[PDB]
Amino acid sequence: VVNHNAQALNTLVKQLSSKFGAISSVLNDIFSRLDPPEAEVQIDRLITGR
Amino acid sequence: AYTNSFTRGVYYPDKVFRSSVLHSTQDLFLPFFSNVTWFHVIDNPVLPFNDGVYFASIEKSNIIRGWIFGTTLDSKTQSLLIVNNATNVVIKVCEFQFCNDPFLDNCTFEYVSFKNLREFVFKNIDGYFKIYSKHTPIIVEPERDLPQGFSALEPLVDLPIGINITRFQTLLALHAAYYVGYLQPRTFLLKYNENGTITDAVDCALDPLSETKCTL
Amino acid sequence: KSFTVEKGIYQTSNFRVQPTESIVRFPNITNLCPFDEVFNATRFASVYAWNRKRISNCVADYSVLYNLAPFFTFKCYGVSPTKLNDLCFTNVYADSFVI
Amino acid sequence: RGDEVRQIAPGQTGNIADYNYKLPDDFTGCVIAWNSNKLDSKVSGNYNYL
Amino acid sequence: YRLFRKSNLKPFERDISTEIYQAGNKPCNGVAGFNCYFPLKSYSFRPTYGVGHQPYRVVVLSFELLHAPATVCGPKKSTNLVKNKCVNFNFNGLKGTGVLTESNKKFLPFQQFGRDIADTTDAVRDPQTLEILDITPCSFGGVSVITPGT
Ligand SMILES: *[C@@H]1O[C@H](CO)[C@@H](O[C@@H]2O[C@H](CO)[C@@H](O)[C@H](O)[C@H]2NC(C)=O)[C@H](O)[C@H]1NC(C)=O
Ligand SMILES: *[C@@H]1O[C@H](CO)[C@@H](O[C@@H]2O[C@H](CO)[C@@H](O)[C@H](O)[C@H]2NC(C)=O)[C@H](O)[C@H]1NC(C)=O
Ligand SMILES: *[C@@H]1O[C@H](CO)[C@@H](O)[C@H](O)[C@H]1NC(C)=O
Ligand SMILES: *[C@@H]1O[C@H](CO)[C@@H](O)[C@H](O)[C@H]1NC(C)=O
Ligand SMILES: *[C@@H]1O[C@H](CO)[C@@H](O)[C@H](O)[C@H]1NC(C)=O
Repeated sequence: VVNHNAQALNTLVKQLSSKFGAISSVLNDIFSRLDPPEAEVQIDRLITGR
Repeated sequence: AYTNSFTRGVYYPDKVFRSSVLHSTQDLFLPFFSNVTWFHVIDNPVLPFNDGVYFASIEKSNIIRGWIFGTTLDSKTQSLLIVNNATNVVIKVCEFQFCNDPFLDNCTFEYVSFKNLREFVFKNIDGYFKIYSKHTPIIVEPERDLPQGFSALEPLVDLPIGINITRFQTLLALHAAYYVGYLQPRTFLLKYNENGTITDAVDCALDPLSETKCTL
Repeated sequence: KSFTVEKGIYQTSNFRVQPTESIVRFPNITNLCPFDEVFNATRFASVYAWNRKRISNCVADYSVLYNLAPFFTFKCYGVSPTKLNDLCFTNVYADSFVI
Repeated sequence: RGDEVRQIAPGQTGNIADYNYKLPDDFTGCVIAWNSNKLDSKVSGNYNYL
Repeated sequence: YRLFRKSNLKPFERDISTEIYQAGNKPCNGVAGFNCYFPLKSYSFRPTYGVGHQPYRVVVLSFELLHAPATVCGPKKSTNLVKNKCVNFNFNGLKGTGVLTESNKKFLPFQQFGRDIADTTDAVRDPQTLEILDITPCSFGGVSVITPGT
């Protein structure tokens, strides 16, 4: 009872690293490199994946 | 000749910092428990350069002095020469060619600076000639096999040459021993300690037992 | 979503503290950057022996490129060309030829 | 200035888009243009616009 | 302009060899002739030709994207450094918000960044002066209300 839940809380952190097929995992790079007209094609994938 | 590798050849995957964690990655490494060619000094031929080379040397008077890389060797390829006692590396990268029996009695870069072990890894990727190096004294002295233990390597030099390479030869002095090992793509797991150094690595392509460790 | 609240406890939202200042930091290199030597040079090399140049340790300004005549092709892959002035780079390689 | 209609049109930021005439991203409308180089061209250039 | 060669090239490579292309079945043996063509040819350019054949000058750039100590970027000016307060910061194109304080982590001379489990940035090195800093998110929490009957 003390073990399983702890593990079920760790994995949720690790899923924050996957890229979900986007350009980069870090959320600031997309807005610091691309343009507003086209960043919406990318942000959607991350939002859905999380 | 032939001799056991005995768990050597691990280098940093990138220039980032971590601490107290387990990580997994894939790159061109040297598989554990791999037989390695052996030579003695007088027997100094040209050896293949398939996909990167692991080079290691035992000496104390620095007989080994340079390398030559090329395909046809008609005075139209790069070479590397050094003048170093123990810790003073001097590099010239011009295209001078010696005679057909080299020995010791664009130039995009230039630099001037028993109880020894030299280790190097040469890698070629996308027009880049990456060179990783490591120096370490050995308290083992002469025995039958290569020194035991574990360590890590560091990245040193990059060069944007961009030429197809197939064969290489070493440069010796005349008036010590060395080894050659081949690279291979593979996936490992590593442990980053508390103080920021690599202390243990695990394969998951060697034995049935290790696959469980890799997947767990 | 009502005009009446029963006795008890409730949880509404969260709170976060706000910043008060802005900080930027950059290296103090102040050498003019030699883009002149390649763009408006006299004679370019041949395709089969294409020429390349290395650029490092300089302060860039990508707006001056607009001083030229109406271009035929000016495109970029991976970076929007407008904000090029807001990113820092390690090494620059530039290739030139004529087609 | 011809293609500067793109600046008049919703999209990326620029001098004409922001400091001369702007249209929001959610704007509903149309932009039409006729090549006036056949007519507006004059001897030694035209300097009647700023 | 190159015309003939046995097979294509890997990206970022050059070849200026003068070997004769063995087009025919006979072995040329380094002798130019029929079915043994010279690898290179020449173009032509006249001022009265059409735009379809006029010469064009082409330049290609290439980038590296902050994977090492950076050396080239714009003329943005620096500022004095403040710590122990909740501040917005920008280090070499890496933007963030939080609190900066002195730390004691030891790095190898070539290192430049520090990460963690969530791949977020934790420790940076000031390019202006060689010393190490870390980042801590600013304080936040949840709120609740207790009330009797209205
Ligand atoms: C560098 O060039 C050599 C030849 O110039 C390539 O060698 C080829 O090797 C394969 C594998 O045995 C042969 O099937 C080919 O016939 C060889 N080429 C020729 C022209 O005979 C070598 O592959 C090149 N390097 C790389 C990385 O591709
Ligand atoms: C990692 O480095 C730390 C220092 O940053 C080492 O901890 C110190 O060890 C010395 C012994 O050589 C003690 O005298 C100090 O008191 C220790 N520091 C503290 C804060 O207690 C640590 O030993 C190193 N890691 C390993 C495995 O040796
Ligand atoms: C390597 O070469 C030696 C030479 O005798 C041989 O005995 C061995 O089976 C080979 N393979 C491995 C994995 O050691
Ligand atoms: C500029 O940067 C160098 C880089 O180390 C630093 O040593 C120096 O103190 C800085 N300031 C001046 C005025 O040179
Ligand atoms: C190249 O020369 C032209 C000459 O008119 C000049 O306008 C242009 O700015 C120069 N290029 C650079 C990068 O300065």
